[PDB]
Amino acid sequence: PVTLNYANFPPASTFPCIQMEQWAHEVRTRTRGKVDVLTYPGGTLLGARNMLRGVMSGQADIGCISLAYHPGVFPVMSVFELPLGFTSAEAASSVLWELYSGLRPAELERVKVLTMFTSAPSHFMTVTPVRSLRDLQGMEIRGAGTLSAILEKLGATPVSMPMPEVPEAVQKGIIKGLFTSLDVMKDMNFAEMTGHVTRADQAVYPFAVIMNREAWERLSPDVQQVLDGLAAEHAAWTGRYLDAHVQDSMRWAEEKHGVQVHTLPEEDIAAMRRSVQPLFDAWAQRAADKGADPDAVMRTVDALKAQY
Ligand SMILES: N[C@H](Cc1c[nH]c2ccccc12)C(=O)O
Repeated sequence: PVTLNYANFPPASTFPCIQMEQWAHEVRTRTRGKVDVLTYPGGTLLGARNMLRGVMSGQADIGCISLAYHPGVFPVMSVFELPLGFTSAEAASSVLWELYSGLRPAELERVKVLTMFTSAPSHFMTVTPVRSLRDLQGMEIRGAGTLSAILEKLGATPVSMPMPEVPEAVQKGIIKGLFTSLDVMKDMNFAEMTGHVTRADQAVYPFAVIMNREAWERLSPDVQQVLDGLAAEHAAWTGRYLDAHVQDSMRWAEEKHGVQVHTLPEEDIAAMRRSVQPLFDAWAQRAADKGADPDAVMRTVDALKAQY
């Protein structure tokens, strides 16, 4: 029997810890107890910042990284931080995994990728009402990676930071809101601090579950087939779980914390998407500079959406 330590950064109630426990449960069952997983939520073994270098060094066998936290490190997979028009985490998670499977880009070659998934589409959660793009001008809003670049294009003032830091940051006025999926309203009780939600339907945050290469290779071939066997299935399961939970989280925020929901005029939606168009070209150029083929990646994303 082997035991793998699985490091995670956010609290146990958030969906990246929920999916980790479900994955562990499937591993235990399909390997008939030949593999066990000891999980460490809340940064008790590795936090957001040292997660990648701590999995690669062996301080943890398995870890969960939010790709948007590591700008310039993932030139190919960061395409998934651009607005690709996904409305569900299930479809996004599934396409992300299939894209990774077919490309196996070199940026992730020093680790073994066990599975991937994404958040749901991002929205604005603010302390003060955002009813139009004008209200957003100058406003300090939390994002990370390309979601920050989207905020800047909209005229907001992006402040980049990992999730576990955001509550204190809101609570003390350093930021006026955040740009992400609405599950955090409940799971991290942002419904108490940010009383306003504005629909944006924007890019998702992509994640990878990563494993130390040596640890992966000391596993028997049949255990390895079980874990690879779980990859696509779990990507879909996570997105599915998250799409339902967003609905629950939001019903709970509205009818037990008075959260007000807003929607942008049709001309603001139009203008906002024109503003962000140039992020696709800046993404392609950064990718091309690091040796990847942005044309094939975009071709592949297109084909996989036409199919999920
Ligand atoms: N805000 C993004 C993605 C995200 C959405 N929900 C959670 C919950 C816990 C951690 C991250 C996220 C991010 O910071 O990665």
